[PDB]
Amino acid sequence: ASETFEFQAEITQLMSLIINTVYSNKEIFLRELISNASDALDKIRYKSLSDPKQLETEPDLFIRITPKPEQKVLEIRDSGIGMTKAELINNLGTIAKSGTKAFMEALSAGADVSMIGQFGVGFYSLFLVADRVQVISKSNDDEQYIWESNAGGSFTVTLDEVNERIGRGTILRLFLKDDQLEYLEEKRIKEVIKRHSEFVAYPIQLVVTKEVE
Amino acid sequence: ASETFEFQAEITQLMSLIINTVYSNKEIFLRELISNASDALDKIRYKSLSDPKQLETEPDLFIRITPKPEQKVLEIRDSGIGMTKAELINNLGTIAKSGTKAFMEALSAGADVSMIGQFGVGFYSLFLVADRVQVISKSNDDEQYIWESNAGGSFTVTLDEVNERIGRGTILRLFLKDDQLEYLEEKRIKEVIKRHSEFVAYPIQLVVTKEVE
Ligand SMILES: C=CCNC1=C2C[C@@H](C)C[C@H](OC)[C@H](O)[C@H](C)/C=C(\C)[C@@H](OC(N)=O)[C@@H](OC)/C=C/C=C(/C)C(=O)NC(=C(C)C1=O)C2=O
Ligand SMILES: C=CCNC1=C2C[C@@H](C)C[C@H](OC)[C@H](O)[C@H](C)/C=C(\C)[C@@H](OC(N)=O)[C@@H](OC)/C=C/C=C(/C)C(=O)NC(=C(C)C1=O)C2=O
Ligand SMILES: [Cl-]
Ligand SMILES: [Cl-]
Repeated sequence: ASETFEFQAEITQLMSLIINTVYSNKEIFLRELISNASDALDKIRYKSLSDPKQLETEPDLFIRITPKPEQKVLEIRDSGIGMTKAELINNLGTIAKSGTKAFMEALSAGADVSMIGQFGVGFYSLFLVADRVQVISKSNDDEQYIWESNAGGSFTVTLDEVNERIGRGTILRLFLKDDQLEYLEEKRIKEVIKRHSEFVAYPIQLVVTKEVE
Repeated sequence: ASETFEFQAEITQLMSLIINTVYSNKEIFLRELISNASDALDKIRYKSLSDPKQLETEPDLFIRITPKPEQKVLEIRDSGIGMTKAELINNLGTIAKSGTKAFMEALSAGADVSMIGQFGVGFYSLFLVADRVQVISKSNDDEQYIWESNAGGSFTVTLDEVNERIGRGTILRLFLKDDQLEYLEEKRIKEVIKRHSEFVAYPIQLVVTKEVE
């Protein structure tokens, strides 16, 4: 059973701006997702300074990107802290975010969309490039859940009986728009990582499917 | 809940021979799995000659190999016909197989283990290289199930709430033995495919994880 939740009204309004935007530097979505992944990795590592047990659900600390061209999907996985059900509900849409209005007011004054991570709302940049997202997450303190949104006014949260087990962490599953299929390509991906994600403390893995010739 | 089933006695005896064998040409396990994958692909394609609907759960016809080095696992996936629960139970261990005794009698006369596919029992060759297998399968006619064995006298079958959805087909998940970790390596894999699987009608995909430098 899927519980449904309403987005706070300014978040809806923010996704609607970003979804319907001509902006020409959309690659920054990947800088934001990598940077969030790194934040989550920092938190599990930090937590484990005084609780080493927390690392054992998933000893390896990594960021992994998996294009799925046949489904038009790009997945960004991390083994960071993960989010519980209550965390997905509170933090991904139901409660007002501090920088949402301020970011939109800056945008309409001329600010580059790039500044979105500085306003602390950079997760919503994934709608530049995607018209649907699943956030699949496994916190040490809860079962695996799927949060899903298509940028309308509500999102669902659902106990995960459908995807592979994460030992610990999060998978951002993006349903790319038809004009944004360039982020399915290996060359394009490495290039965006080189430009925007030079200083990442964690290995960044790219999963590539080759045909044997 | 996992139902448990008993292997027919000669199948147990066959796995026990293969598990405990010095034989020096174990790579043939991959020839057998690829060839089984191709058999399953033939059957779905054939079925769909008079029922094109059957293809739509998974339009693409492929064999995909995914080493998972960190788990010491090798997965062989196909989008073939898949097997229902009853098929996994009947065909993977509970009923006597025609070539089981005859293959063992040949083995003890001097036959190469390679002849195993000729006796129609080549699936059990995966125990040359693995001490545990999951067969995860999705037939158009049933839900996704996991069959599991560790070469003892019984196996389990379990409704799958734990792995990614197959649209249609089968994943052979092999828990490699510590001395057989060479089949985790890309170079080794392509080499075994070149030698034994030259004439396969279907694309063979290798999934490779690279670190971005
Ligand atoms: C205020 C600083 C504290 N951290 C941050 C917060 C506030 C809280 C949400 C923190 C979270 O609370 C449970 C968690 O601690 C984890 C670690 C979540 C992640 C960082 C993210 O994913 C993973 N797991 O890869 C991400 O969703 C996938 C979250 C997106 C959230 C919003 C909306 C966002 O756009 N930007 C935010 C960033 C960037 C933050 O760093 C942000 O809001
Ligand atoms: C007698 C000729 C008919 N086909 C074969 C049979 C008899 C039946 C089992 C057929 C099956 O019935 C439901 C199915 O029709 C599908 C197609 C199953 C696959 C071919 C296999 O996997 C996929 N899906 O990749 C494989 O398990 C993973 C099966 C292993 C079975 C045994 C034990 C074996 O060692 N060798 C066999 C081979 C090779 C056969 O071709 C075999 O026994
Ligand atoms: Cl806030
Ligand atoms: Cl038979």
